[PDB]
Amino acid sequence: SKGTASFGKRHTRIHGSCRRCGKHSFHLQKHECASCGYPSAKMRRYNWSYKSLRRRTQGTGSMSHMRKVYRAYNSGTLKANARKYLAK
Amino acid sequence: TTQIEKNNTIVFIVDRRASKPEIRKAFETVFETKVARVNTLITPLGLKKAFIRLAPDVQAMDVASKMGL
Amino acid sequence: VKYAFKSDNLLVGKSRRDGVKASFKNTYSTCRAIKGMGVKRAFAYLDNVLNHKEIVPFFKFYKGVGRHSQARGSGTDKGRWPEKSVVVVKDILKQAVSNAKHAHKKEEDELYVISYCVNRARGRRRRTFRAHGRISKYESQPCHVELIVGPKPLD
Amino acid sequence: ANLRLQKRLAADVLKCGKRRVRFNPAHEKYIEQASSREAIRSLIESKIIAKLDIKGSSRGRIRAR
Amino acid sequence: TANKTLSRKLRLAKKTKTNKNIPRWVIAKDHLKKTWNYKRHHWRRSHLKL
RNA sequence: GGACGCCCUGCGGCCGCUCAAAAGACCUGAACCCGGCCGGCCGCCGGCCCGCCGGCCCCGUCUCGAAACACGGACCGAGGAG
RNA sequence: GAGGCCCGCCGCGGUGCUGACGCGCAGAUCGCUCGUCGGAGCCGGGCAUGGGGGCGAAAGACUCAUCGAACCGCCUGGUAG
RNA sequence: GCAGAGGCCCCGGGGGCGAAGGCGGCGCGCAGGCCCCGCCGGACCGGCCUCUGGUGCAGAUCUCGGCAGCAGUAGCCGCUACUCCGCGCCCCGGAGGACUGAGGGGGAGACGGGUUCCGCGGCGCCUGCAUCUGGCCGCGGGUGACUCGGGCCUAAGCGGCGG
RNA sequence: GACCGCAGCAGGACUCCGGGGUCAGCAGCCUCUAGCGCGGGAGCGAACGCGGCUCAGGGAAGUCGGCAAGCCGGCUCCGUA
RNA sequence: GAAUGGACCAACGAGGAUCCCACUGUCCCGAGCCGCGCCUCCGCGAGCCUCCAGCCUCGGGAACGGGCGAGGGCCGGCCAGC
RNA sequence: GAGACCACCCGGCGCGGCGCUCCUGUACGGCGCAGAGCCCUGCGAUCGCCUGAGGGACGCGCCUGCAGAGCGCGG
Repeated sequence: SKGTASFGKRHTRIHGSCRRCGKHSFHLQKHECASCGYPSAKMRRYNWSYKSLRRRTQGTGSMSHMRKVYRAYNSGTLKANARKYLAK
Repeated sequence: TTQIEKNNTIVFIVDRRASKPEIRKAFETVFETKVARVNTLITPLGLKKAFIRLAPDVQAMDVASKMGL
Repeated sequence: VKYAFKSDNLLVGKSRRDGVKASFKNTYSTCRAIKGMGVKRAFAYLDNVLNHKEIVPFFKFYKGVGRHSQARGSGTDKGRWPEKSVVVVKDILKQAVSNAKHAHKKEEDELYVISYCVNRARGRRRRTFRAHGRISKYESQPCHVELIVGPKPLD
Repeated sequence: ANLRLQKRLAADVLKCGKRRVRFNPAHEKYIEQASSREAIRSLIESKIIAKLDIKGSSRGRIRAR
Repeated sequence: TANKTLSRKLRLAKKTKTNKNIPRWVIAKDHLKKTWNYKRHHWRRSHLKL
């Protein structure tokens, strides 16, 4: 009854999917994400686990805009920058 | 194919974002026909499917043949 | 590479089946019995074991096999009637006899079962659920039976 | 072979349970071919498929007591 | 479950849509040798959304 | 990535083929363990033609003292500590 | 036709056999035998209360097989005559 | 003895005319060890001087991998139950004999699962025996609402609010 | 019958609708409808074990202790410290 | 030893005791029976454990040994029980 | 007659009949001048007679029936 018999009464979802992190970490009663931190505007990151930090970070995704803008800085965005720095 | 023959109905996979008013208007312009009732479902694979019942005066088999159904 | 018998031009006929889903211990015993047996006598004997009219003497894996009357003159008091083994050992015997008769122009009477080699094979592994939330192995013990029929009367 | 679909369909057409559906032993082939409610219905007219009586309990002894 | 939400149903339908084996022609094109998707899930042994 | 012939109800066997080689679902292929054949009668050390005689407790370990009815150690391979 | 009344079904408990099991069907189950069965009753869903805190008809019980201080990561390869 | 570094190896050390390694067997050394020979193997390998170390295992309830005896052993003893014939399978069809016994081994929903649903084929996996069976595997499909529910209202509660 | 317990696990898991006979009964025991023969089968009929059954004469002498078993029981009418 | 409540028990109690009637294998003193396991076969098939091994008596010895000293037994392989 | 499996002791087995004997207690059916009564011309639990009947047998004797001794395996 403390063990297998009470495992039979499990038939609810306490954690749903998170809008920001897409993980089964969004508590549905407390309306907060265990990993994402959502609804907070700052993402929830703790230095005690670097493994969690590695799991969701810059570079674990497309990094689209940043990749293109880093490549552009290496090519011709610095010269365009000089024209607006010269300004009027 | 039976639905075209008996219920004057064409079954069409449509954009999920689309609504029954838009699908009636779209079918009516692209196929140049008249639609009476649209009933739709979102499939277990996530794709909306619309059962387009055509107007009684129109014959669905003629609309289907023109499309290639 | 898979055959263990290296006759020097003895005009033998051979067959082998690999990963045979039958017990290694039961098959070993059935093959051992047909050794030194004329091919025609062996086919009848395997058929008698299938009908439970003759016994396969178990000389190497006998812990749990029961003392039986049909094993009276076998040299052992223990034997059993392996059915899934007899079927397999006969099919390989049938292939071996065809191979010898077709290639070496041999005859069923001329042929005798000169050699055999049944070896252990990797077994399918399933899981038995034990008590107190434990899991244990339920693995098969397959064989690699090789049979060679030969013109020699095993002089 | 499996006449499972035929006995499910026939029970639906004869509005009885699969226990009360009774196929003709002679025609195992004719029924095997049927795969549609309509085909089963044609066989039901042919009396190669029939629903049994509800086999209800006798109430004659009860009436006498 | 029969009373699901479209947003739970659409994330579940992706899994049904992608529980597929590598197309045989893909194995031939890439000389893959390993032909098992390994991301395939069987409803009984699996716990999606867990 | 297995020619051809043969026998298969078939599974599959066989003969061989491609190759320098099967290297055949994979380089080399150990030890443990196992099966066929094939000798032998059984551990170590010493003598001798070699199965007889003579000697011979289970190691590591703490410990006054271990064969200990003290503890750890089924077996084997790799890794394993100034 | 009254009752935190009695017998008794389901239900909800869990007494005894110190029965079975004890490499289980089962990390607590099974069979009988039982306590109660209009009530301080039983049951579902939602919600509230959070770790030296909670909640407790009080047994240091219970808090997801964890409770005389939950669990996870870290400090931490803590220190050991 | 090991693994690397800087040198040397008298026409520029040894190697597909066979490297390392594996397996057996000699020799040499008090021994750590070394050498050679046959076989398997199929591209690398050293002797010596100087140099550097993540440098030698029988033990650690040692780690990880394999795996033995036990052992064809313990077991496959909840839910009364199967039988005959027909391709005859535990499949299906007919005939019997029964069981769950309306708080059902019945018909349906909530939740949780997420395709398990259906038809067709299949047995390689699984179906702790079998299988021609299947919730298994391959292929193709399947959920239609002005009236049902969500959505809407408020409940316990929770969030918002110049601050 | 697909949920949750490592599992196609004698465990749990919320409802709705509820036929006939015997019966006070929705109890027990049989049945219509509906469902359907569960990690298999054959023999044999040892010890012993588990689940039962009966036991002559005695009647708790057994045992820590009547543990276990058995007696008792429905209804009607007397009668009741 | 007197609301660290004292005395008092109607009604209650899966509470803890003593006796009586009734009853019965609780026993004297066990016996017979029925299913199912067991057992044998077909098909499937594990665990735990393990230095090595597996007959004793006595002696000495970590004072209680399978191995050691000295005697006495012993084909070898298995099964149902225990 | 012996048994967990084996082993043992036996071997033209066995089957299913017929007798004997034993068990149980008088079969189904027919008949009746039995039957409390009832109301209609029948019903009726039972009862008596046939009937120490019928049914059963694992025990004993017998065969009026099929049967029954390997061309198995060793040697």
